[PDB]
Amino acid sequence: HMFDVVVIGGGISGLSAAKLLTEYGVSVLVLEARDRVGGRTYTIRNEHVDYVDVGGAYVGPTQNRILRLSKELGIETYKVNVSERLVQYVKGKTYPFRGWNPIAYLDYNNLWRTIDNMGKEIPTDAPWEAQHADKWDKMTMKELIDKICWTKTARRFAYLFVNINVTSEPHEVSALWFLWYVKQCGGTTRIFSVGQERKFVGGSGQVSERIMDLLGDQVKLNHPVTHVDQSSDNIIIETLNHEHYECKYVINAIPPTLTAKIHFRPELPAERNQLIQRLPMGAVIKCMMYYKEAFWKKKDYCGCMIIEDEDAPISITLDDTKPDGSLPAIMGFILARKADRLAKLHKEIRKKKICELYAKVLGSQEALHPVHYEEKNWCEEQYSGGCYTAYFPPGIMTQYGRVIRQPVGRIFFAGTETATKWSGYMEGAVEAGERAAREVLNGLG
Ligand SMILES: *[C]C1=C([C])[C]=[C@@]23C(=[C]1)N([C][C]([O])[C]([O])[C]([O])[C]OP([O])(=O)OP([O])(=O)O[C][C]1O[C](N4[C]=NC5=C4N=[C]N=C5[N])[C]([O])[C]1[O])C1=NC(=O)[N]C(=O)C1=N2C3#C[C]N([C])[C][C][C]OC1=[C][C]=C(Cl)[C]=C1Cl
Repeated sequence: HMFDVVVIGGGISGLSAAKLLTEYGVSVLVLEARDRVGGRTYTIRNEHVDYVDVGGAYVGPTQNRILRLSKELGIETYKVNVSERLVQYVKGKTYPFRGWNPIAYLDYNNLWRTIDNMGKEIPTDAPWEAQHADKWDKMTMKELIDKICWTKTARRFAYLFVNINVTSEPHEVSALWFLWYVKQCGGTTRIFSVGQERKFVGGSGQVSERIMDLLGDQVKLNHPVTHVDQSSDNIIIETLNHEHYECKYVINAIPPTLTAKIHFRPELPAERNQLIQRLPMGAVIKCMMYYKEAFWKKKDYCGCMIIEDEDAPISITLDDTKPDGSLPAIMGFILARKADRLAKLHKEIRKKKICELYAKVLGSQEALHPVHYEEKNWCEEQYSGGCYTAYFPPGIMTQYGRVIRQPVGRIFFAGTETATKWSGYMEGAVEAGERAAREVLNGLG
């Protein structure tokens, strides 16, 4: 019942906070809505797959927080095999290699150059302060692309870059925000690696699980927080089943839209009440297709494909075979408006649709005979809102966004949507948690 801090939510962010706080001898309790920790990271384990991340999986270099943490937790990593030739799919046929129009590629990298130069103006700690904030916030990321790119290849190809990175549609997202977003990953280069990718040996879900190991029964599953009352020195916290917990500080560690569902006494300041209200989550279905053999490797196909076809389920693919070569698999995201559209469908109908995409992208009959299939659809995510992260619609960043990680009395704000480096990724979840934890620490001693 009685603790120094309560952490709302036990994804990587809430758990990171909790662990640091624990390192300093602070009494922490974690209330977590689900019957598992890990949130948007989730490793399904079953005899068909051994294990598989249906959520966040990939960590890059430069991402030292989650690397240091996982390493401490005793979790190894492995290099995602980007073995052979990448395949792009455009306008029916398919092309193997780099990106093939001159003037259009001169357009290509000019766009990524511009996006970065534009990045320079935007303070990562406060994008709302950018000299050109207003112009850029009013502006949709689609019009920006159009205003910059002279050709429709670049333009089209860019839309899909936006799709892949923020699971959303260009017309729906603030230019300011997107430009910030990329910048805060180290810019165009880093974010989307032409490209040392890694996954955790055994699942990214381990990061959370192992911290729950450290915390024991101070992590409470099936405890969705519904009220936070702050009005009297001791903070009373209520969960769905009308259990009560009291503590001296709170750390909100759940995404904006979800924070909005909690009842706050006193109310959150009007400004913030609006912000958290207006950042929608993105939309993805993550899909692992399993095959008896790694047939794509055999045709010198990497197994990673960038698909920019109108009516094709999957938009981007990666090989996902185990580090030793057992249980060959192809991981694909079906995302943004495609996710919304195909979410309706039965799992089995997606599986067939997907298989025949692969058949004709890979020109192989064996793509039609999967051995097993796993997917989580994150749109339909009650305790997540969606993946990978929250986006900013136009004008929102500057109307309310300033207040994005500011305390209210004794309530502090974590969650990857509040990081200033790799916001939206597992890395960002850590940065957030830890930052929030330290904030609480200063509010002590
Ligand atoms: C879902 C997802 C997917 C599908 C995918 C992915 C992802 C995801 N991602 C993202 C991540 O995951 C995120 O960011 C994170 O995780 C976040 O975290 P946090 O902050 O913590 O949050 P969460 O998890 O959610 O947690 C929370 C918690 O809480 C709870 N709750 C709620 N409510 C409540 C509660 N409690 C109490 N009470 C109440 N009230 C919940 O339940 C939870 O638990 C990712 N990430 C990373 O990092 N990585 C990755 O991968 C990922 N994934 C995405 C995608 C990405 N991309 C694409 C990029 C990368 C790259 O890729 C590539 C490259 C190259 C080529 Cl060629 C290809 C490709 Cl694909």
